[PDB]
Amino acid sequence: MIHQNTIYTAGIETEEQVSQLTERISNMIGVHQVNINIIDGQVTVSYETPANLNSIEKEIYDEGYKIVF
Ligand SMILES: [Ca+2]
Repeated sequence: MIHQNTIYTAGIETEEQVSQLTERISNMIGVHQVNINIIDGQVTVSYETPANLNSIEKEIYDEGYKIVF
């Protein structure tokens, strides 16, 4: 039911970027815990339906970042 993933991003460089993406992901319905590590690009997320990995990842991409799959 609750899923946890570490998403390995690239491109996130500033505190403002981190803040914005954190808020956007966190505010998706079903997304509970979110942490973004600016040094290593790891985005850790705990989430449930209706949120899913794909929709979280889409937000990452929409903000201009990339993901290592
Ligand atoms: Ca750069």
